[PDB]
Amino acid sequence: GANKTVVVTTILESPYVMMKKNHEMLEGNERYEGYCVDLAAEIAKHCGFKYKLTIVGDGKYGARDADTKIWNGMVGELVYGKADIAIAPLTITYVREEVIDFSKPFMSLGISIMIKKGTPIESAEDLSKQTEIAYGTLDSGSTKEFFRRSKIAVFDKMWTYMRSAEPSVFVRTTAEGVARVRKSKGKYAYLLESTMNEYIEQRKPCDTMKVGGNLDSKGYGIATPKGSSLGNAVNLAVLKLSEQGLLDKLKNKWWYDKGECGS
Amino acid sequence: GANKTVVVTTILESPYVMMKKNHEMLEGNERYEGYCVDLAAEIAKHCGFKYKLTIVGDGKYGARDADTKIWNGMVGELVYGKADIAIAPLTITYVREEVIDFSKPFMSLGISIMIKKGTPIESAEDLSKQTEIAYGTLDSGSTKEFFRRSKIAVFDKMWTYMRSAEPSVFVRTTAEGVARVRKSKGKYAYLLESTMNEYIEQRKPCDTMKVGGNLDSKGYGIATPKGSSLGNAVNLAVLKLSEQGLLDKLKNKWWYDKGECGS
Ligand SMILES: O=S1(=O)NCN(C2CC2)c2ccc(O)cc21
Ligand SMILES: O=S1(=O)NCN(C2CC2)c2ccc(O)cc21
Ligand SMILES: N[C@@H](CCC(=O)O)C(=O)O
Ligand SMILES: N[C@@H](CCC(=O)O)C(=O)O
Ligand SMILES: [Cl-]
Ligand SMILES: [Cl-]
Ligand SMILES: [Cl-]
Repeated sequence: GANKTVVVTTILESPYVMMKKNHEMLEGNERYEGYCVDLAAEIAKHCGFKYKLTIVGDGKYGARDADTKIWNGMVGELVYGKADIAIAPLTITYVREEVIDFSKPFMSLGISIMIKKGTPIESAEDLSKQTEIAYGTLDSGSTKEFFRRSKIAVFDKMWTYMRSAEPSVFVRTTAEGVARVRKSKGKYAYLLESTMNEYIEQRKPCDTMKVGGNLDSKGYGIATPKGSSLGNAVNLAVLKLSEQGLLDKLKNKWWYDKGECGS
Repeated sequence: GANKTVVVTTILESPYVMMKKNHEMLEGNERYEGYCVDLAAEIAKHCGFKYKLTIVGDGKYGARDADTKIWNGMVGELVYGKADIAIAPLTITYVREEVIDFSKPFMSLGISIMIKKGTPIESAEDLSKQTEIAYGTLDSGSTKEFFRRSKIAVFDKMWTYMRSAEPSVFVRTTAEGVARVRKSKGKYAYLLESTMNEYIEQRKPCDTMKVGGNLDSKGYGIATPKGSSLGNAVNLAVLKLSEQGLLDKLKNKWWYDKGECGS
């Protein structure tokens, strides 16, 4: 048929997608800025489509309900035909790859530990061997599923603690996890992706830091409904931008060029 | 060969694929050992196929002849139907993605610099600003094509030197590049992938090292002919091995430090 505007689902997560100054008087794509906003423009240019950025209604990345088997979040938007493509920090996983298509990765990450500066923790092993410092993850995302599914001893032990901790150690947004670290005087550590960890490390008031190596190795991919014709072009577009060095420049732009914690 | 046997093309490259001690009295797949040999056994187990490891005839990774547009190396064996799958340190690239299918990556790497210890080079920009130290890459692989195609200023400069330098700064195998670094009294630096660089750095005679950050970011993927029915299962197998932590275990095994260098 005729060309249609591509519906892009994404999520309000700094610095991938953020509300612009003066958004209250702006409309459409102009309301937003950030890494994924820039990336969407580049992909659309190379692929020759027009698009509309739409923030996912429930504010979630995507998990499948154990009983109803219904997908929520951005994954759900794709699975149920509400969006044509997701351009977001959406982690490539086995269970997701089974139900949606992913491009080759446009950014790499690993699960990591965020602490308030001075917290006596240097590794996940350290966390699992004490009880004074609480720790948790984001809901409805790939980090929580990693711990839940892990057969690796240290991570299984961490999940056994987190799943039953009271009050809840899980948070609904990355921002909530960051606040909890910042406000708990070193008694909360947050498990999150190294990308978001490194970003927060560069923001005022510069009171957090990433410690230890990453617990795993994966990446974000641009996602489409299974078998979507958009897939092939978008995938080549990611590899081209990668080869051209544009993805490296975009990360530098949003993470470090305007970092708030010094040069 | 035998019916229902998957033909695997691979390449002799330590520690991915190596001839076992006393291989001359062994036969078939048992002649070989290494990271990729272990990976092939794991992939074949998950996907349920029997397979035959074959070393690529011309000992090359894969490039397209500018004149004849003919692909050589492992890429060629996939394109012209000599093999069903490549399980090897074969780099995901834009130009290759256009002609073959790649799994999601099973290992990450970047282009990196290998120098003789003591060499006064700390970066790619350093190499480009001087002319006493020669430098080159492997023929018929992705590192050479990267420099040839690059519009990034420093890399374009390096390519302008390398393509015309004489005697040829290019080498036929990784071992030959490493040997040249070791014998040139510091007057040759080798551009190779960080994985191989890191492997060599830990082996006797302990006289090489990796310097600077990586020049780019990419990975190896398991490759199949375009539209192969094997693609989907192999891809899911890679993500499953990744999430089980088996790719990390395999890396730790074949990059295991026995302390040939230092403590
Ligand atoms: O999630 S993935 O596509 N497969 C697993 N791996 C690691 C290398 C094995 C990575 C690594 C980096 C990346 O950007 C994406 C992936
Ligand atoms: O070659 S790729 O599939 N696309 C480009 N990128 C980098 C993150 C943008 C990576 C990174 C790591 C990896 O293992 C594979 C790839
Ligand atoms: N990027 C993750 C969300 C963040 C996290 O789980 O730590 C996902 O796609 O689910
Ligand atoms: N992994 C490379 C070969 C080594 C190199 O080019 O440095 C390829 O697939 O072409
Ligand atoms: Cl429309
Ligand atoms: Cl021998
Ligand atoms: Cl010329």
